[PDB]
Amino acid sequence: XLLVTAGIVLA
Amino acid sequence: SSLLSESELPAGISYAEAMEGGSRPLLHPDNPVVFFDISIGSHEAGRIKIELFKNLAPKSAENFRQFCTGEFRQNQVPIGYKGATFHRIIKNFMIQGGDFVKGDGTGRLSIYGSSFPDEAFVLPHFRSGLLSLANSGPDTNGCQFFITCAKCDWLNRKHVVFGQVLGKESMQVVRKIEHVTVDGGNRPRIPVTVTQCGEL
Repeated sequence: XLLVTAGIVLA
Repeated sequence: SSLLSESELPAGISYAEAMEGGSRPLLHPDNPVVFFDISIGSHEAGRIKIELFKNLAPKSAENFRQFCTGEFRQNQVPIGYKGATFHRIIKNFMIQGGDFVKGDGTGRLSIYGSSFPDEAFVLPHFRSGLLSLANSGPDTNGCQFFITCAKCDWLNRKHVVFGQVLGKESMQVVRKIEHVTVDGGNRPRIPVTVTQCGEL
């Protein structure tokens, strides 16, 4: 999907 | 709730106001204004100027600011955004960068230690052109950030919005970055680099 993470980007 | 609704926003942060900005802050007179000069591959794209909302998010602003000026030393070596990249680009959503540690989204370091807590979630992700902290869950801010390319309020209360780009050129550069060709992991096929950065 549309998150803004650092390491394990999720859907 | 500390989160302001879109009708409660302070003066100085509408899209129209930000696009009329120059090199001085609009939200509070003591906010720093920093810049990135951007290259896309071998091609200079232009400069992004950014007001950092020290008045609302001082720790987040100061961390970013020091990484722009090269003021912060790790093991007596200056470290920061010079030469850093935008490693994750999602058209119509946001551009993400600032992983100067690893260049791929796995890196985390701040001027405070490995991470720093979330400040108050005052501003929503209400429009394009906002600077916000990338993280990996509660209280895991480090060096990475994103610039919004659309409204994205599903990020509210999970990421601190701590700045805004200033001036039409800045947004034009953001849009150039947003539209570069990416691989299946949303990593640009040609690097997008901060070749120089600092404080105005």
